[PDB]
Amino acid sequence: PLSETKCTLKSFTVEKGIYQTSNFRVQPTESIVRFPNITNLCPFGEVFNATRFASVYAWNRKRISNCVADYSVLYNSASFSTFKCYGVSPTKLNDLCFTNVYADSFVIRGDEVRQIAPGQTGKIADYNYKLPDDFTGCVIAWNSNNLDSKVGGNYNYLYRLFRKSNLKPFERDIYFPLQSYGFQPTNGVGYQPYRVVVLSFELLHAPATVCGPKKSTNLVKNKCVNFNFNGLTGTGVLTESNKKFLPFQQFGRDIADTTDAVRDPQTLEILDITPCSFGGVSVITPGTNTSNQVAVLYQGVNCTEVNVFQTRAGCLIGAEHVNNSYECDIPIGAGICASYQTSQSIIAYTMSLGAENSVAYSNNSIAIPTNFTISVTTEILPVSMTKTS
Amino acid sequence: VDCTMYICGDSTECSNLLLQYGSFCTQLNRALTGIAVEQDKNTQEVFAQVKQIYKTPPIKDFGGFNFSQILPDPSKPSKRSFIEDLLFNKVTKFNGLTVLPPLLTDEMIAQYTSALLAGTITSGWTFGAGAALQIPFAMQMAYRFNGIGVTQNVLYENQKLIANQFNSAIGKIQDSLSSTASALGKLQDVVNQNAQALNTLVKQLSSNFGAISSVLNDILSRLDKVEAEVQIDRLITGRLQSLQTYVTQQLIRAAEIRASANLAATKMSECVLGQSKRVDFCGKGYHLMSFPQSAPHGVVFLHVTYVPAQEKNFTTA
Amino acid sequence: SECVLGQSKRVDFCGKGYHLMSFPQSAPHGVVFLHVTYVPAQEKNFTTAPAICHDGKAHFPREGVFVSNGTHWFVTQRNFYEPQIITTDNTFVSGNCDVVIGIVNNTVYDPLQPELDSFKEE
Amino acid sequence: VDCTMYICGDSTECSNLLLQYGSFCTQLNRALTGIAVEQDKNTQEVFAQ
Ligand SMILES: *[C@@H]1O[C@H](CO)[C@@H](O[C@@H]2O[C@H](CO)[C@@H](O)[C@H](O)[C@H]2NC(C)=O)[C@H](O)[C@H]1NC(C)=O
Ligand SMILES: *[C@@H]1O[C@H](CO)[C@@H](O[C@@H]2O[C@H](CO)[C@@H](O)[C@H](O)[C@H]2NC(C)=O)[C@H](O)[C@H]1NC(C)=O
Ligand SMILES: *[C@@H]1O[C@H](CO)[C@@H](O[C@@H]2O[C@H](CO)[C@@H](O)[C@H](O)[C@H]2NC(C)=O)[C@H](O)[C@H]1NC(C)=O
Ligand SMILES: *[C@@H]1O[C@H](CO)[C@@H](O[C@@H]2O[C@H](CO)[C@@H](O)[C@H](O)[C@H]2NC(C)=O)[C@H](O)[C@H]1NC(C)=O
Ligand SMILES: *[C@@H]1O[C@H](CO)[C@@H](O)[C@H](O)[C@H]1NC(C)=O
Ligand SMILES: *[C@@H]1O[C@H](CO)[C@@H](O)[C@H](O)[C@H]1NC(C)=O
Ligand SMILES: *[C@@H]1O[C@H](CO)[C@@H](O)[C@H](O)[C@H]1NC(C)=O
Ligand SMILES: *[C@@H]1O[C@H](CO)[C@@H](O)[C@H](O)[C@H]1NC(C)=O
Ligand SMILES: *[C@@H]1O[C@H](CO)[C@@H](O)[C@H](O)[C@H]1NC(C)=O
Ligand SMILES: *[C@@H]1O[C@H](CO)[C@@H](O)[C@H](O)[C@H]1NC(C)=O
Ligand SMILES: *[C@@H]1O[C@H](CO)[C@@H](O)[C@H](O)[C@H]1NC(C)=O
Ligand SMILES: *[C@@H]1O[C@H](CO)[C@@H](O)[C@H](O)[C@H]1NC(C)=O
Repeated sequence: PLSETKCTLKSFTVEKGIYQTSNFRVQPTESIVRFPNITNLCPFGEVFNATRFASVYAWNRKRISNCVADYSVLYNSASFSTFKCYGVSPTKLNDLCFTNVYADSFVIRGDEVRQIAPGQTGKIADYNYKLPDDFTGCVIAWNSNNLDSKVGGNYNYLYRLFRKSNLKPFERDIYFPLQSYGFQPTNGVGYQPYRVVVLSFELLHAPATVCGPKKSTNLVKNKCVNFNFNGLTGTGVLTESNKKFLPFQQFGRDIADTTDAVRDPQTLEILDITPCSFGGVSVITPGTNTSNQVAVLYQGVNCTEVNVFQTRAGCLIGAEHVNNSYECDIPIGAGICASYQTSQSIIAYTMSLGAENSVAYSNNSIAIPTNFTISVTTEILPVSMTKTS
Repeated sequence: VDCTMYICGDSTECSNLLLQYGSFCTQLNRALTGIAVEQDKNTQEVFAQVKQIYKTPPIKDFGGFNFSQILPDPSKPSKRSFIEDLLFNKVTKFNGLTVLPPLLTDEMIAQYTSALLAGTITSGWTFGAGAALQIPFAMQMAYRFNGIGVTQNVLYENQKLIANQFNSAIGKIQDSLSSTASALGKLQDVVNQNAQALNTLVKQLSSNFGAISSVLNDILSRLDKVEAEVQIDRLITGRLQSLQTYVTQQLIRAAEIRASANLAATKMSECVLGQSKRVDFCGKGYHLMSFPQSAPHGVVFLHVTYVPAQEKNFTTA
Repeated sequence: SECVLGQSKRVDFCGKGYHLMSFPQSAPHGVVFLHVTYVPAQEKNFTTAPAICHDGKAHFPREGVFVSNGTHWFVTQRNFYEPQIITTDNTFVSGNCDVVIGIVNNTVYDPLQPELDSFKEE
Repeated sequence: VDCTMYICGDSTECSNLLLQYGSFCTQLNRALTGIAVEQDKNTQEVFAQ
């Protein structure tokens, strides 16, 4: 601790005093993860392998719920020309645990795959399919010559070159405003058909259902651990909770917008999160020019966590507690002060307010001074400071 | 405040970003600790005016005056006065926030006030100058009367009356304090403005400042490193701004409280340890004496003053 | 202004004890006041009374206190023991002496009567 | 000062962005109002003797 203060002061000599120098904080011992123990596997492998994709004229919509997903096998696959995510990382998708997923499928020109990003502008965006600004998901696309290109032009695929008003995000509607693509294997890649699938997740504000492959683990209570419930992740000590959650509630939110209670996803159990113990650490030290001894005060946390002495200000370690009061040297708090005294030790004690005295009062007695002393008292007052500019 | 704990959770990714902003997260701690120690200094200056802990004689024949309302109750756990017990009833973490206990506990303040009050009762202003010199309370009141320009005989011939009025007035204060809490507003506001500030600071953790989410753990669990720091630094900026605003407000408020404590210490010195010839400095009317009383984070002075009444005209030359 | 250019009647403003005077001294970015103050010391107890009943009239001290050294009564200034004989000019009078609590019987010396006797002799 | 009128003009687009900065506007307005009433207190304590 003494050297901790020395660094904190950027000095090799530490004058007598009490210095705040660090923060005691309990590290977690193990990591606990909980997820709803569903067995179903998600049907993603089918949306990427459908015989016929839709066209932005009537772009196709599919919804995913109640299943376990694995996006690593999809991200690493070779067929996918572009796979870019917004509001979430491609590798992380195995860590989160969602309420629902929307998969939108369509075909589009290769030149127009630049036009699908969220908040982007262009005819395929404002007239066919607009992604909003608040989009959180992944855009996926790959060239599809052998699927959606054929001799004579695959006229089956349509799009809108004009509309009387720009689209609201995720809207669909059904001179003439429509035109078909000229998908011929002879045509250049920019005009070749690209199959595009857009996955928009709904992050958890409710019981998550489309959720990652992470293995659930049996939990523990009354011990600071890392916890992860449906992707709600943090560190703290779990305990049984007396809060009466309504059946549709998943977690309790505190004044500081932090989750103080969570429902175990695989049980009706309701658990309370407590940020496991922490506090400030101060160093009660006499002048290094007098002694290298030292004592440590852990503020606001008592001694079963970190001689040892418990005080209203915190847990004091190193200093020795003695019950006889002094004009107190180093102020610890709540009447306790510390000092260094000759064995040589740091004593801690309740301060003395002053010498106890009683005036000899009576209804007929008065004391009068017979002599006097002239006293010269110093009083130093700062009048100004350096005129810095 | 553990400014690292406030700005960032218990996460190293955010701590590293916060680190390369420099010494802000130590300047704030320095300022707050300065305020914290200044509070101790203020209380010391106000109540450490007396060199010794005087205490009342066992018998209370103070010329008919009845100080039992303001002197400590011998039977109480904390040796507080009856009035002090009215004041102490009429005034009413998880993010790195902490409240350090004051150095002098409320019973220590009560001890100081009782010592001052006993010194005043048994020795007048003499203990303020040097060592206490006992004096019958009637004569002390006589000499204060003389101080306000009234021949001391007026006290002796009217002592039984002057006691009653005093004993009457000290009753009135009780009725004022027990019935109406609003009297303590001056202290309560100071408490409120502090709590209200605190309630604001923590609330600022519930805002985005432009990031994607207020909660930092979700940002970490969604964005990896390069695209995650771009958002985390937004929260760093927002929360540094909020904490700096809080510390500036606290510095100004602590300066105000420093001024108030200096005034209180001056009043204690010039009205409890003596007699103030400064008009209206200690109560309306001519000052006779003052009695200090402890209160949560404050001091209450009972100014006993002399008010002329029932005036008659006369012709003069 | 108040301690150097004058004498402060405010207690504990210009140092502990009764203020006599003050002297300023310069200091780097500051001022040091040397407060010369008067501190009483070596006190003695004395029985006392608020007034004296001599002729049935209550006598009070114009300045100071009535103090008895156990068997005799004197009038002495408040802050320094200098026992003076209780004269009709060290004191004043107000009415009958049954109105004051704690009054004490004693005689008050009058400087005129010796002159009266001297003239009667001559 | 009405910061929402100072920081942002008449547009709602700026107002919505300012809103997600939290209670900064409330804090500033509260401080300025405290100063305003403090001036009345100052005049009162001087001339209401
Ligand atoms: C009043 O006090 C002064 C000292 O404060 C006394 O003078 C001292 O007398 C002793 C006698 O042995 C000397 O040794 C000291 O040197 C003297 N001090 C000074 C400063 O001169 C004085 O006697 C006291 N007066 C009375 C009446 O007791
Ligand atoms: C001093 O005043 C207190 C009240 O302020 C007196 O206390 C009362 O005493 C009577 C007689 O025992 C009780 O019936 C009352 O209940 C007491 N009131 C309170 C509020 O305690 C006390 O008697 C007075 N003492 C003197 C010497 O006058
Ligand atoms: C109180 O003071 C008086 C006056 O000095 C003392 O009486 C004197 O005592 C001395 C001897 O100590 C004699 O020489 C004087 O003649 C006395 N004078 C008078 C007028 O009586 C008296 O002894 C003192 N009493 C106490 C208890 O100190
Ligand atoms: C002071 O002396 C006077 C007498 O000189 C005392 O007065 C007498 O008191 C008794 C008892 O009360 C009465 O019976 C007499 O009639 C009183 N005589 C006169 C002339 O008044 C008085 O009591 C004494 N007071 C003290 C405090 O000693
Ligand atoms: C489904 O699509 C994925 C992604 O291109 C592919 O790896 C997989 O082989 C497809 N399924 C079948 C049965 O071919
Ligand atoms: C899921 O967990 C519950 C405990 O709440 C258990 O009863 C159930 O059997 C588990 N699921 C399966 C498929 O076993
Ligand atoms: C304090 O330091 C000085 C200079 O190094 C040294 O002379 C002195 O002995 C030190 N104090 C003590 C108590 O050793
Ligand atoms: C901490 O202190 C409280 C009250 O003094 C006590 O109940 C508690 O048991 C202490 N800590 C532990 C771990 O026991
Ligand atoms: C301190 O208190 C304990 C009991 O609380 C007592 O036994 C001990 O004697 C006290 N200290 C001294 C020096 O007596
Ligand atoms: C006495 O003073 C009062 C003050 O209000 C005045 O009204 C009254 O007229 C005065 N007496 C005489 C006789 O003037
Ligand atoms: C004189 O006063 C002292 C206190 O300073 C006291 O102890 C002593 O008993 C008093 N003398 C008498 C005779 O009462
Ligand atoms: C002083 O107190 C005693 C206590 O026995 C009492 O007898 C006496 O009358 C009292 N006198 C005055 C003047 O207070």
